[PDB]
Amino acid sequence: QMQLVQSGPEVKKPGTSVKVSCKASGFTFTSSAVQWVRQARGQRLEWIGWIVVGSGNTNYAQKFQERVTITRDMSTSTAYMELSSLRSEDTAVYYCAAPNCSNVVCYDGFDIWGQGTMVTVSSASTKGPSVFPLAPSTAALGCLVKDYFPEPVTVSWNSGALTSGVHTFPAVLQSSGLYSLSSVVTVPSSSLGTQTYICNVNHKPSNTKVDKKVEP
Amino acid sequence: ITNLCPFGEVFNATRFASVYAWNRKRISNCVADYSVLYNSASFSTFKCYGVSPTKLNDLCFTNVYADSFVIRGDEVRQIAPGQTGKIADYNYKLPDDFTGCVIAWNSNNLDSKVGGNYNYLYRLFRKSNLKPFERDISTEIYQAGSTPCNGVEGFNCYFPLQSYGFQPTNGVGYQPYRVVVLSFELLHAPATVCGP
Amino acid sequence: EIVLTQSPGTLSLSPGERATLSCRASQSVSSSYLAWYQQKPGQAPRLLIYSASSRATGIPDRFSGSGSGTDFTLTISRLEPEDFAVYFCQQYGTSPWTFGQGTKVEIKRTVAAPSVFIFPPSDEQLKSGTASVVCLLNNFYPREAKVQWKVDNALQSGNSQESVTEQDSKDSTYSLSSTLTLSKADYEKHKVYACEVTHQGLSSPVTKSFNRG
Ligand SMILES: *[C@@H]1O[C@H](CO)[C@@H](O[C@@H]2O[C@H](CO)[C@@H](O[C@@H]3O[C@H](CO[C@H]4O[C@H](CO)[C@@H](O)[C@H](O)[C@@H]4O)[C@@H](O)[C@H](O[C@H]4O[C@H](CO)[C@@H](O)[C@H](O)[C@@H]4O)[C@@H]3O)[C@H](O)[C@H]2NC(C)=O)[C@H](O)[C@H]1NC(C)=O
Ligand SMILES: *[C@@H]1O[C@H](CO)[C@@H](O[C@@H]2O[C@H](CO)[C@@H](O[C@@H]3O[C@H](CO)[C@@H](O)[C@H](O)[C@@H]3O)[C@H](O)[C@H]2NC(C)=O)[C@H](O)[C@H]1NC(C)=O
Repeated sequence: QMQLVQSGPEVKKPGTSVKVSCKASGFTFTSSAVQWVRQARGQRLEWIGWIVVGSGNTNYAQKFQERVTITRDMSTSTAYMELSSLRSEDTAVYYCAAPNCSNVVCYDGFDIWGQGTMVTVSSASTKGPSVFPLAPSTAALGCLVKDYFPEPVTVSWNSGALTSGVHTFPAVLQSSGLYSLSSVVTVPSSSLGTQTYICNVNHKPSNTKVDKKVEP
Repeated sequence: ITNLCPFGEVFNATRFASVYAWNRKRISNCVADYSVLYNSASFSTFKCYGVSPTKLNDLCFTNVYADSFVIRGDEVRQIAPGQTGKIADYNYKLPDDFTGCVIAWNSNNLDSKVGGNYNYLYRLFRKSNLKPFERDISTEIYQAGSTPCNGVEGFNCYFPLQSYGFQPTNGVGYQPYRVVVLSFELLHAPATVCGP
Repeated sequence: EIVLTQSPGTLSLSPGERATLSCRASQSVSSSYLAWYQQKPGQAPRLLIYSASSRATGIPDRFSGSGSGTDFTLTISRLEPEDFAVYFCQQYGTSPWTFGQGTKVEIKRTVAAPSVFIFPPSDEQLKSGTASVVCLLNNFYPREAKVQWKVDNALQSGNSQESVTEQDSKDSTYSLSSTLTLSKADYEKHKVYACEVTHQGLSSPVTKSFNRG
């Protein structure tokens, strides 16, 4: 089948450049174009510009006249994007677009889209999280996760299951640039003095696999 | 020994043409010597489809057609009976059963000026392949989509011609190699170019 | 200027709705280069309608919408329960190809009251860096929810960060939590800590806390 493939996530520092690849496949790439947008965390979409794969056509946004160059390349039938002088406000998610054109006729809509990369500019101080317990006193309880480097994190309950009211909240960026979140699941009923309550947590980008019991 | 024909100024001209607009010059009613060209010269890639360059002077034909143009360095093998690509399928469709020999000598002294030499053009977008010996000197806007576009640039509506990017030190792969391709003709008419 | 503001803020109706969406532009754009995009949260957007009056490769529910030079609209007859996400306008007739604000859709669940309870800081915090306190709000439909820190003889918002969860499926309610940061020094400067909340299904305001002892 016909699809589009994009590169993986990157982590950078303020004052460098990046590169994102859109390796088109499954359709005639010669007669097409690629549009580049930029989504933030739950905000409106933006625009960065576009290039024609037929070479010799670039058109950037006014606020992004500089700091970006859209190289094209043709040997590997891909497309490259380079954004320089990364600043703290550029932490966002980058996408890719193209029309499904096949020889004779080009489809008028940006049907195909990339998987979307991700970039995160920060102070670059990687640190593992710390788990804090919360216990109640028809009740709810959970374990708090705090002080981990900007990066995807996962939570579990030794099973990835037991969804009796499990709520995982979106990551929050504190003052120091370190991420945080929390998760609380309500107990079934007034039988919390026995049976098992554990709030095991998992992680993978570093060497951190922490666990903690919760008791009243 | 009678008169000759100006093969010299045809070859020794200053500015030949652009590839998408190639010129012609009907040559007849003289004698021609297809021997000084190959006996000792610096013209590389003297490929000679049709009849072999040896023993070429004796044979006589009616008229001689000369075509001249400038193309990229590495993109010279595509101009031959057959073959497909961006060239020879949009600018110069050389027919099969061809007669005549092709001369393609390198040149980096009267072209690719210091800095940026942006003066040559070649067609890049066309809806269909060229007919044999067809030149399309057109500038009209290409329609690559399903919606009419009236002299504007944008999505699915582009410009047909594109400019070469010759650079003084880009490399041996991309240099302007001036190419002159001849032809032949012989029909129910007393031949005139019989040069011994 | 060249803007793509959209009239509706949010929509909330149960499965089965006319679902009229307006995308009033400002500058005259020829109705030849315009598209509508749907972005289910958690993945990439998808194309739905291109060139104003047409359809994509395949779309269910017979999405329909057409407009004019300075006005466009999209309607979804009999809104299927599966389709609930953010819809974005887009125009590419002339540079810049400015996008749109976007709208959100949701279901209605006869507005039920939420539940409030607080978690005091534990023994693990008095020897760590900073001791935080959290409140939890659960099982409320409406977004209208104001959280205020009832500090002892003080109503201040010096530092406080909120968290909102996406819409639930089985229960179809929302949930919010509050976090606060305070000086590690003694935390006993004010002994009374509480978080307030006001809501439609509450009548008298609710206040619940627990001083340490
Ligand atoms: C386009 O314009 C160019 C420039 O004028 C023409 O090229 C010239 O052609 C003439 C002949 O028509 C050349 O004249 C010859 O020069 C020789 C000396 O140059 C050589 O010397 C070095 C020494 O090592 C060689 O290594 C090197 O290859 C040089 O080429 C003379 O020795 C020649 O005289 C001999 O030949 C004549 C004719 O056969 C005999 O009668 C003599 O007795 C003698 O044996 C000859 O005079 C001239 O050098 C060329 N210019 C160059 C190369 O820059 C092109 O001909 C013209 N285009 C066309 C289509 O005509
Ligand atoms: C991108 O564009 C291409 C070409 O415009 C699309 O390919 C086309 O896809 C349709 C849908 O399956 C194919 O139709 C089927 O064709 C077979 C051929 O026998 C027929 O038996 C079926 O009944 C059906 O009609 C169509 O053939 C195919 N085009 C070609 C040239 O094969 C492609 O679907 C587009 N991609 C997306 C994501 O829309």
